[PDB]
Amino acid sequence: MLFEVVKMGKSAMQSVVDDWIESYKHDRDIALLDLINFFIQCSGCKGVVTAEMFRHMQNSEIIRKMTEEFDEDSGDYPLTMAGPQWKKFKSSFCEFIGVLVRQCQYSIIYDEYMMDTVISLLTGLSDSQVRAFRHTSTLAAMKLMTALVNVALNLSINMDNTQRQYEAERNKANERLELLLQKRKELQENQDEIENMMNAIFKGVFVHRYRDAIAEIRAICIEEIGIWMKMYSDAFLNDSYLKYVGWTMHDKQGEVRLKCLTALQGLYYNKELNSKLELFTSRFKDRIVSMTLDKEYDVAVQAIKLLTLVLQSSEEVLTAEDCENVYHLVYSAHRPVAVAAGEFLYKKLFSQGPNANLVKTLVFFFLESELHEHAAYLVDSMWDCATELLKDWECMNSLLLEEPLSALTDRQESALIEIMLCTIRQAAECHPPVGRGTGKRVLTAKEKKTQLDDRTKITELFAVALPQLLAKYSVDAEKVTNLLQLPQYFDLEIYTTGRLEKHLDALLRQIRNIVEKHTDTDVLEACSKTYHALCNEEFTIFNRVDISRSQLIDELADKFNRLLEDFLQEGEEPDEDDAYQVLSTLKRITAFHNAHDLSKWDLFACNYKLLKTGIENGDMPEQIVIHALQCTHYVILWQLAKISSSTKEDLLRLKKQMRVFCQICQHYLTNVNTTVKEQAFTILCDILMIFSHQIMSGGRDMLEPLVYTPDSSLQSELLSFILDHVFIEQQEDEASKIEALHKRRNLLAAFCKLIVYTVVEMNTAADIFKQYMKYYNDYGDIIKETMSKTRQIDKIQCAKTLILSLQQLFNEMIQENGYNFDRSSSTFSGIKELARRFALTFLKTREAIAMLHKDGIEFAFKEPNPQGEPLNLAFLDILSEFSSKLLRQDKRTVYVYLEKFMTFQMSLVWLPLMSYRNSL
Amino acid sequence: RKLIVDSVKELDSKTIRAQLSDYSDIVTTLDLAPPTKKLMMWKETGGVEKLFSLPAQPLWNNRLLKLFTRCLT
Amino acid sequence: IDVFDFPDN
Repeated sequence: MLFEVVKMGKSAMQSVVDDWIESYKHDRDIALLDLINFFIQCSGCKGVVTAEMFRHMQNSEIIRKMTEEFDEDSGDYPLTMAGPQWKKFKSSFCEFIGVLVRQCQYSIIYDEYMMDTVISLLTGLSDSQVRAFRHTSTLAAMKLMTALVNVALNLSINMDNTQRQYEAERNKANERLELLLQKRKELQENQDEIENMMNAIFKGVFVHRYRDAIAEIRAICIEEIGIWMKMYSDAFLNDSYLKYVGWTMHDKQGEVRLKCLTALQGLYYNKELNSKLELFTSRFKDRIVSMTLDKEYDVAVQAIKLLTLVLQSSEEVLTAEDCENVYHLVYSAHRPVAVAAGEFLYKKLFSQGPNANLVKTLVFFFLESELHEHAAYLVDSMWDCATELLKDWECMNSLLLEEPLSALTDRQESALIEIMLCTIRQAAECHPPVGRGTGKRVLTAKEKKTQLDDRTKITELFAVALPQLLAKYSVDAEKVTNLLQLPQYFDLEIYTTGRLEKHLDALLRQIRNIVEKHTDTDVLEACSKTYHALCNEEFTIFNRVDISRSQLIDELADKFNRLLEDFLQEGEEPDEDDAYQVLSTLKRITAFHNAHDLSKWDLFACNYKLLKTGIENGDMPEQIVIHALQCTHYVILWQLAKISSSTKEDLLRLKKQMRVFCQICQHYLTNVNTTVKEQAFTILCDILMIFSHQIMSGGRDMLEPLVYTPDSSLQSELLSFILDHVFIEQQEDEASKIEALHKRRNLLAAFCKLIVYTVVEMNTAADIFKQYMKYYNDYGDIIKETMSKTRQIDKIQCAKTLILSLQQLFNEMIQENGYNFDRSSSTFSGIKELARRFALTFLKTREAIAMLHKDGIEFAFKEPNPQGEPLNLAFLDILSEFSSKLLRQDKRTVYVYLEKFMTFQMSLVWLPLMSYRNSL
Repeated sequence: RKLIVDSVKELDSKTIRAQLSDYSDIVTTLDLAPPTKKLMMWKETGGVEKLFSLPAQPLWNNRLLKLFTRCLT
Repeated sequence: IDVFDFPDN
């Protein structure tokens, strides 16, 4: 009756032990027998122990019997089972044993008959090959041992208090201290009986299952040895105990390496005169430092967190390379490691203003550890540590403007701005950067106030100071780009509120100053997105900026036009620097057309005239054509944005533009320039999407006249680009190739945008499906995404392209082998494995698999042997992999369609055909 | 009998001396977060979900993006 | 740091 009480019992634990000890006091044996059966039944053992057993049967014999009458139904025991109604068990079971000892702590755990019995039974189960017995009994044995330590701790105290009772009675009758020294002796004996039991469980259980084979039983025993060393630190914080943690730090299971660090953490947060720890650190410091890159990350966090507790305790033990290694972790991808890395950095290196010293330190640190070209992740690593320092924007602002008191280098300047922007962004939008934040965590009501407070503090402070900074560093393009991001996070309501309109004028006059001076494509993209942020309909200054906006583009178009009439003349041959001129103002326009309605300038003429030259004479700078196609593309999308009240005529005029531009990019996609095809192909795959069947998919039935569908020519010219420039054979380390792949992936994404979406015929997707097991890492994720969406469009015609991919990897073989090739070579075996992975795409998956065989069979004989008894027979040990998923009724269905070509003589060099039929 | 019986209970003296001498299979290298500014953008606009639902040529103004996102289911 | 060193057994 006791077992179910601990499982389904919401009754208090001390009540169960006391009602149990009442049964013990009444008759010891009937109480012990159910305490044993409690343990036997805590392991899930559905057997029972009798009275004749406990009278005569030995402990090894009783464990043997309970394994016979175990009567299990599965391999699960309680401690393995899942659900909260079982972790209430792990807790109730542990609290039962600790409470049991502590209540017996006085006068019963000394009868030398009960504790003796339990340990002997627990020490026995703790050696059974039966995992449920060893696991249960070992958890018990350890919880019982902690109890004994607690009991042993009270014997220590109570014995010190008597020694104080004694000497006071010596300094102040003798029969009162002779009554005391016998008390002291009785306590001495009681400690010896307790020490024995601890030894009987340590040497009996711990020294064996600490290195058990089951990982869950090693994590049990390290957690408890960490508790002993913590709670009776005087008696148990030796090396003869710490060793069993220093070794287990090397265990190959993660759950264990954690339960060592967290146990060791208990020993340093106390930080109460650690002196034995000084030796244990000496030997294992190198391992703990290594663990900050443990393969399991929970361990890595606790390894870092532990090293901070080692820093506070001594600071003398960590060399230089050790600390420097932990610093680099602030750039890690796992945020928990990063934030705890930066806790170790702040604690180690941070202790014109008070923070002026600190901000220089951060800057220098960011510059010294060249792992990151930018501070976005550096800032998030320490957003939790030093939040009042990262938001002291006055301190950074003065350090960039206020000249020295008693300097600063161009590199530290171009670093302090980077750190300043990142803090500003993470302040304004209250979430960490990509690859660090867990999800779209909703903002706390306290956080929304902390978010709107500094958002204004940023807008108020920098609206004045931003134009000054943009005036002192106007020349370094790398700097201004960072400094033309600050408006994105402004609260534009505060420019009108409070005499500040003067400062926006100083800003706009400073912005158009740098766009007159720079040509860098990244500066103008930020100038453009600035103007697009300040031209907002909600706010009180749309007008004051739209002036400068249209006022600036006037100065642009007036130039650009004049530059064309001289650059596109028949007589004069323009030159290198005359081309620099047209490119500069072209870039200046292109980047503005992307974020600003500039159809009010109708730039289609000058670009259409420019493009016509480049394809005609074939001698135009790549950067002009690239920026031409762009600027063009941006005029067609802007006109299309304004279309019924809007003049219902000029519709076909926009189609002529779209139609002739599509023909322009067709001749430019064929160019020898690699970059020029990239932008031509990109604009095509985006154009063909917009002017497509879907332009009226939802509403807008009126925008139906605009009708484009790609040529059979423009389709094969687009796919041939995917083959030559995305599926290549397999500059600056790994930071560049990932940039390259992420470009090549964006391209294969834009073409597979067309396939799913019926912009091109689906049979094109066969030259891409055949690569699914070749470029699984590189482009695999896109293939199995385009392939599974095509199956959900046309279930059957997919099977007709899946095989076309297999058909095209078959003549891809013979093209550079010959028809006599080995039909088992790892080359063939892969196509055979590609078939197995293809048939697993299959509910309506019946009419498709039929026509797939038919297109496979009708191809396997599609050419007869010009000399012999055939050709393409091998394609059937490939196709055999599809017959598994075929229906039991189609064994018939397709075999006669097979017998449409297999004669009676063939079913009499031919292995491929005999395996195909053998699948039916 | 589905009862889990372990044929080997303990780990032997030798295979613990090996664990202490070669922790190389439980440590690793640093998984750097995007190192470059652009590598952060292409991590946000990577994967199939954001790739299939965004243009190739980036569109900065929202009204231009809508034309591309109007034509998607 | 001899207690830490594993025994031969």
